[PDB]
Amino acid sequence: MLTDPIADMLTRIRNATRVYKESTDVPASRFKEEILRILAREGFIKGYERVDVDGKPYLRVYLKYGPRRQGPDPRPEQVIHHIRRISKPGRRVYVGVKEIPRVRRGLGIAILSTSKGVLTDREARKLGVGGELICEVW
Amino acid sequence: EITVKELLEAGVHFGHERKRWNPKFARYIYAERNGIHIIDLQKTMEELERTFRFIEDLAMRGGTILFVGTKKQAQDIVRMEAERAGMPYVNQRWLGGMLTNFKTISQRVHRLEELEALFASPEIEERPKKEQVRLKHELERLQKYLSGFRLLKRLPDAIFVVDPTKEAIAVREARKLFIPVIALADTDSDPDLVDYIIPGNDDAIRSIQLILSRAVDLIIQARGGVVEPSPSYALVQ
Amino acid sequence: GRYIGPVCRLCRREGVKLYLKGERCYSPKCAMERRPYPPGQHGQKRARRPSDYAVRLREKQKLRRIYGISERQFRNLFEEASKKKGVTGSVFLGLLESRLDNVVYRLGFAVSRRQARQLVRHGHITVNGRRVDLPSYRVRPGDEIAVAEKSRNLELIRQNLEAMKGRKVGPWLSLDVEGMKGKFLRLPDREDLALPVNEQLVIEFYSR
Amino acid sequence: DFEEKMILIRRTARMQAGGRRFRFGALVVVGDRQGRVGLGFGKAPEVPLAVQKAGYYARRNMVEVPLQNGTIPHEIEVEFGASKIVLKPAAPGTGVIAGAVPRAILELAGVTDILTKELGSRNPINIAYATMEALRQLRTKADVERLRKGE
RNA sequence: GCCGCGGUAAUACGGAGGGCGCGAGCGUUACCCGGAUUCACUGGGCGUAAAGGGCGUGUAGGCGGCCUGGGGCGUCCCAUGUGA
RNA sequence: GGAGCAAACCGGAUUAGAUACCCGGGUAGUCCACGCCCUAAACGAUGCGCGCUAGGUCUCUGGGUCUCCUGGGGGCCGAAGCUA
RNA sequence: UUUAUGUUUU
Ligand SMILES: [Mg+2]
Ligand SMILES: [Mg+2]
Ligand SMILES: [Mg+2]
Ligand SMILES: [Mg+2]
Ligand SMILES: [Mg+2]
Ligand SMILES: [Mg+2]
Ligand SMILES: [Mg+2]
Ligand SMILES: [Mg+2]
Ligand SMILES: [Mg+2]
Ligand SMILES: [Mg+2]
Ligand SMILES: [Mg+2]
Ligand SMILES: [Mg+2]
Ligand SMILES: [Mg+2]
Ligand SMILES: [Mg+2]
Ligand SMILES: [Mg+2]
Ligand SMILES: [Mg+2]
Ligand SMILES: [Mg+2]
Ligand SMILES: [Mg+2]
Ligand SMILES: [Mg+2]
Ligand SMILES: [Mg+2]
Ligand SMILES: [Mg+2]
Ligand SMILES: [Mg+2]
Ligand SMILES: [Mg+2]
Ligand SMILES: [Mg+2]
Ligand SMILES: [Mg+2]
Ligand SMILES: [Mg+2]
Ligand SMILES: [Mg+2]
Ligand SMILES: [Mg+2]
Ligand SMILES: [Mg+2]
Ligand SMILES: [Mg+2]
Ligand SMILES: [Mg+2]
Ligand SMILES: [Mg+2]
Ligand SMILES: [Mg+2]
Ligand SMILES: [Mg+2]
Ligand SMILES: [Mg+2]
Ligand SMILES: [Mg+2]
Ligand SMILES: [Mg+2]
Ligand SMILES: [Mg+2]
Ligand SMILES: [Mg+2]
Ligand SMILES: [Mg+2]
Ligand SMILES: [Mg+2]
Ligand SMILES: [Mg+2]
Ligand SMILES: [Mg+2]
Ligand SMILES: [Zn+2]
Repeated sequence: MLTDPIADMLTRIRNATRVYKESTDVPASRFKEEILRILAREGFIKGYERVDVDGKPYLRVYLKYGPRRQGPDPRPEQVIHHIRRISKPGRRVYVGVKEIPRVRRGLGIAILSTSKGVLTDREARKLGVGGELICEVW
Repeated sequence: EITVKELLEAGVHFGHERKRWNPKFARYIYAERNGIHIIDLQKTMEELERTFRFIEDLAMRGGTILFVGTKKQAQDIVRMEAERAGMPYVNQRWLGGMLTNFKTISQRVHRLEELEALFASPEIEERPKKEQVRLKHELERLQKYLSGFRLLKRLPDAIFVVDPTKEAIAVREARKLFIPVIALADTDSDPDLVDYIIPGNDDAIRSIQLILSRAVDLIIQARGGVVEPSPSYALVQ
Repeated sequence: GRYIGPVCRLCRREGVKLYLKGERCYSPKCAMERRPYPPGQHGQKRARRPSDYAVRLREKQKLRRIYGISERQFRNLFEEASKKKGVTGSVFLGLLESRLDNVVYRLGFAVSRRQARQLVRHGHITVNGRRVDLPSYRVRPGDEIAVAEKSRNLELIRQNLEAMKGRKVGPWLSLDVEGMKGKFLRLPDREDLALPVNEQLVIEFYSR
Repeated sequence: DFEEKMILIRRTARMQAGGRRFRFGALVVVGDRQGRVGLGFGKAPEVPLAVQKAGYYARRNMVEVPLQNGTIPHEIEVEFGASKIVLKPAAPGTGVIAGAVPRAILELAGVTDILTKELGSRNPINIAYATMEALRQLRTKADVERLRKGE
């Protein structure tokens, strides 16, 4: 069913990273890859590879975590601590170029879809465009 | 020399717990048959290898290992193998706090020395017929839980646990203190909180005597002069 | 307008000599020499661990009392400092210093901040050649402060100009003692001015 | 070297036949203003005694406070229980804006310039525990990249 | 003003001495915003705190899977007019 | 339509009183047809659809190359996470 | 199988 294909993805990722899983399968779309790209290019994921489950197209996403820690709760930090949908189907969110977000003072990325393609808070400010604002990650 | 083959690992060192598992134990598990999960012994190598690397490095800088198992299987194979190393150990019940509270539980060690002197001495017979039996009985059990803990009046940089689940207390006790934790862990528990992992049967004495035995050897070698086989087979099968 | 009546209750109260005085607060009394405790029936009783607000209040009042300024004005200047680009602690301190009545003290044409007040409102002062009687008046870099023409007599002036020799005036200030006059050279940088105050708190006060 | 300011002393009471037996508890902060802070909650039968373990426990739990020039690296929001603290960095020359609890902690840790608000439950005990966790979770441009590279 | 003070030792009432805050002003009353993420777009909720419709079927409305073109309505960019 | 039961009502007890509790009676109603009423602790006090996040065990019911696996239900205990 | 109740403020 899946009213939001994109949000569904970022949640499958969020949920795996929580359980520390090597990868997760996230049914495939062009625009979902273009976003899945920027996640490796900026280093939140090792990367993806197109694959097949039951003759059905998927994207396997390979998950990055931090080093084993010490003290109790000997569990890795997160490469993606935070991922959530900004503009969704229920309320769509478009920002002009002067209006683009600051995410985490610059410590993090804001993925945003524009006429020049899927760009990031910087890339878009550099091209000087803006567009629909997919989500935010740190 | 040090190592172990995968041949002597066959006494029965693969699997104990069937269906009783702790699924975080996936990586080290091979296949299920006849009940019990059979635990992969090739990884047990890659680990026993990397594990020993921390033990060998530790022993030759003069640091300590603290020995724990309370089971029926792992009891007598601790006392022996532990004294032969010269390391501390816990045989009977593991007193709560023994690490996060070393301070107050060790004040109970001093009382053990205070009881040893005064056994026969220029004091005792002057204390009435009641008190003697009393004090010596306080010595009896005192020596029981605290026999092997008596050594090492400072706290170690490692512990060695037979079943990481059977004392969960300990593993977390040390973990709270930054004290590294190494143990022999079957399907019972999760790799997770154990820092240096010995993925094999933690029951079936043949396995705990074999893996602890030649693991005590590796400690003497970084000290000096690894010695002839120490008591292992007693009532064994 | 400005506060009047007993000063030494303030020298004390605050618990640090602020020299609202003439040569006296220098003598072996600021009154704070004899009795280093707050005024009234209760001064000698054992103090209470003060409220976090109580500390910010006392600090603000200290600084404010030092310049002999009415709260009406004292806050005008704090809002100014805030609206102005800067570190907002020091811009406040500079703006205070830049008062005619404060300068005419710092330059020693008169001994007390209060003596330096009546001095201006009585016509005994001049800025850039002009008669100026308003104690609230600003001075920016470059201005020439001087005693007036008809005013160079009156033992009060030259009794206090004499005693100036041997004291080194402030880096932001300069004084030619023979010609009775000075120039406001620059804004009196934080370190340039050590008051007893922690100016931080004076800000943390007005944020309610 | 270390500084002790304490935000909370309070008397609780339990009940037994014939009266309310009291006991005391204390929130204490511990830090050098170089970026090292800690917090612990002591409880014992009298105020001074409980202020003691306050300090004791305080040093047993501490954190890096990766200042950049007296502010923090980035805006952070964290929730402990029902209580929530919003931490945003301000350019030097501002002030430290917070309530008693989030100030004492933040101010012993360095941090001359910061902006904050307490939301949800303003309970001081649970607001303090949420303020440490929102410092503890801070990260700089460095540990950011040491995180995501590969290798 | 809210919690509350006064029942023969009242820092809570009344006067006094003393102190704190402002000062040609200081208080009171009324009203607006603020604190109130307490109508929550930013920024809330609904097992037991106030809050899931007694359950269905379904009109409008709202939302909507994968691939590729066309238009460019939203959106975005630049320029310019106006924005007294 | 009416056997048993039973608001109301009558009687016996109880009690200071007993318009109740206990006992003996007892009429609507309980049942049927048709037509109304539209409430409820109508409760999992938990709206519906979809995807995603360890397992253990008991049970109902299909399919299986029927020591196990697989699907849809009903229960307990529990990972991560949530919760005052 | 008989019981019901306990003035106001501290
Ligand atoms: Mg400014
Ligand atoms: Mg304000
Ligand atoms: Mg909440
Ligand atoms: Mg609240
Ligand atoms: Mg409150
Ligand atoms: Mg009287
Ligand atoms: Mg009286
Ligand atoms: Mg009285
Ligand atoms: Mg009053
Ligand atoms: Mg009075
Ligand atoms: Mg008076
Ligand atoms: Mg008076
Ligand atoms: Mg008014
Ligand atoms: Mg909302
Ligand atoms: Mg609410
Ligand atoms: Mg809901
Ligand atoms: Mg309710
Ligand atoms: Mg319902
Ligand atoms: Mg409905
Ligand atoms: Mg209805
Ligand atoms: Mg429907
Ligand atoms: Mg429709
Ligand atoms: Mg579509
Ligand atoms: Mg549509
Ligand atoms: Mg199209
Ligand atoms: Mg224009
Ligand atoms: Mg009757
Ligand atoms: Mg009767
Ligand atoms: Mg009667
Ligand atoms: Mg009754
Ligand atoms: Mg009857
Ligand atoms: Mg009947
Ligand atoms: Mg009727
Ligand atoms: Mg309801
Ligand atoms: Mg449901
Ligand atoms: Mg519904
Ligand atoms: Mg079926
Ligand atoms: Mg069958
Ligand atoms: Mg089921
Ligand atoms: Mg449960
Ligand atoms: Mg849990
Ligand atoms: Mg009555
Ligand atoms: Mg009563
Ligand atoms: Zn004085």
